[PDB]
Amino acid sequence: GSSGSSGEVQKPLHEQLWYHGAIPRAEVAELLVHSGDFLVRESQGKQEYVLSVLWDGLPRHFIIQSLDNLYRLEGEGFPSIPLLIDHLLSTQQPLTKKSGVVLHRAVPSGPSSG
Repeated sequence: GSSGSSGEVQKPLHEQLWYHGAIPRAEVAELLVHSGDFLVRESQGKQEYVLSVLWDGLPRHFIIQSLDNLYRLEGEGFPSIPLLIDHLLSTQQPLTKKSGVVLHRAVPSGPSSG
Protein backbone atom coordinates (compact mmCIF):
# COMPACT_ATOMS: atom_id res chain seq x y z
CA GLY A 1 0.00 0.00 0.00
CA SER A 2 1.40 3.40 1.02
CA SER A 3 2.07 5.82 3.93
CA GLY A 4 3.14 9.53 4.22
CA SER A 5 6.16 11.40 5.70
CA SER A 6 6.12 15.06 6.93
CA GLY A 7 7.53 17.31 9.73
CA GLU A 8 4.86 16.37 12.30
CA VAL A 9 6.84 18.22 14.99
CA GLN A 10 5.38 21.49 13.59
CA LYS A 11 1.75 20.24 13.90
CA PRO A 12 -0.40 22.60 16.04
CA LEU A 13 -0.83 21.61 19.70
CA HIS A 14 -4.63 21.43 19.16
CA GLU A 15 -4.24 18.26 16.96
CA GLN A 16 -1.50 16.58 19.01
CA LEU A 17 -2.55 13.07 20.09
CA TRP A 18 -1.31 13.97 23.62
CA TYR A 19 -3.40 17.20 23.86
CA HIS A 20 -6.44 15.97 25.77
CA GLY A 21 -7.64 19.57 26.50
CA ALA A 22 -8.71 21.12 29.85
CA ILE A 23 -9.74 17.63 31.19
CA PRO A 24 -9.82 17.03 34.99
CA ARG A 25 -7.18 15.07 36.94
CA ALA A 26 -9.31 11.92 37.29
CA GLU A 27 -9.36 11.47 33.49
CA VAL A 28 -5.63 12.22 33.22
CA ALA A 29 -4.71 9.48 35.73
CA GLU A 30 -6.32 6.82 33.48
CA LEU A 31 -4.02 7.76 30.52
CA LEU A 32 -0.54 7.30 32.10
CA VAL A 33 0.00 3.60 32.96
CA HIS A 34 3.86 3.40 32.97
CA SER A 35 6.94 5.51 33.76
CA GLY A 36 7.70 7.87 30.82
CA ASP A 37 4.04 8.14 29.70
CA PHE A 38 3.10 11.83 29.14
CA LEU A 39 0.27 14.17 28.02
CA VAL A 40 -0.56 17.91 28.04
CA ARG A 41 -3.73 19.34 29.60
CA GLU A 42 -4.91 22.96 29.83
CA SER A 43 -5.30 24.73 33.19
CA GLN A 44 -8.72 25.46 34.68
CA GLY A 45 -9.73 29.05 33.72
CA LYS A 46 -6.16 30.41 33.33
CA GLN A 47 -4.80 29.88 29.81
CA GLU A 48 -1.65 27.86 30.74
CA TYR A 49 -0.65 24.31 29.63
CA VAL A 50 0.46 21.58 32.06
CA LEU A 51 2.59 18.58 31.07
CA SER A 52 1.68 15.51 33.15
CA VAL A 53 4.06 12.51 33.05
CA LEU A 54 4.25 9.36 35.19
CA TRP A 55 7.42 8.17 36.99
CA ASP A 56 8.08 6.03 40.15
CA GLY A 57 4.28 5.42 40.49
CA LEU A 58 3.23 9.09 40.93
CA PRO A 59 1.83 11.16 38.00
CA ARG A 60 3.79 14.43 38.18
CA HIS A 61 2.47 17.82 36.99
CA PHE A 62 4.85 20.32 35.36
CA ILE A 63 3.32 23.75 34.65
CA ILE A 64 4.94 24.76 31.35
CA GLN A 65 6.70 28.18 31.67
CA SER A 66 6.62 30.89 28.93
CA LEU A 67 8.71 34.09 29.06
CA ASP A 68 11.29 34.50 26.23
CA ASN A 69 8.48 34.00 23.59
CA LEU A 70 9.52 30.29 23.94
CA TYR A 71 8.22 27.60 26.37
CA ARG A 72 10.55 25.65 28.74
CA LEU A 73 10.86 23.92 32.15
CA GLU A 74 14.57 23.62 33.21
CA GLY A 75 16.82 23.75 30.08
CA GLU A 76 16.20 25.24 26.63
CA GLY A 77 12.83 26.23 25.17
CA PHE A 78 11.31 26.38 21.68
CA PRO A 79 8.82 28.64 19.80
CA SER A 80 6.02 26.05 20.46
CA ILE A 81 4.90 23.34 22.91
CA PRO A 82 5.27 20.41 20.40
CA LEU A 83 8.74 21.64 19.30
CA LEU A 84 9.95 21.40 22.97
CA ILE A 85 8.21 18.08 23.81
CA ASP A 86 9.63 16.58 20.57
CA HIS A 87 13.09 17.84 21.58
CA LEU A 88 12.96 16.09 25.03
CA LEU A 89 11.73 12.94 23.27
CA SER A 90 14.73 13.39 20.88
CA THR A 91 17.62 14.32 23.30
CA GLN A 92 16.09 12.48 26.32
CA GLN A 93 16.98 15.33 28.72
CA PRO A 94 15.31 15.14 32.17
CA LEU A 95 12.31 17.41 32.85
CA THR A 96 13.76 18.84 36.13
CA LYS A 97 16.93 18.00 38.15
CA LYS A 98 14.75 17.72 41.31
CA SER A 99 12.97 14.61 39.86
CA GLY A 100 14.97 13.33 36.83
CA VAL A 101 11.79 12.28 34.97
CA VAL A 102 12.09 11.72 31.16
CA LEU A 103 9.44 11.44 28.39
CA HIS A 104 9.39 8.01 26.67
CA ARG A 105 6.02 7.94 24.79
CA ALA A 106 2.86 10.04 24.47
CA VAL A 107 -0.58 8.77 25.41
CA PRO A 108 -3.33 9.24 22.74
CA SER A 109 -6.82 10.61 23.46
CA GLY A 110 -8.32 7.30 22.31
CA PRO A 111 -8.98 5.49 18.98
CA SER A 112 -11.63 8.21 18.20
CA SER A 113 -9.14 10.44 16.26
CA GLY A 114 -5.38 10.70 15.62
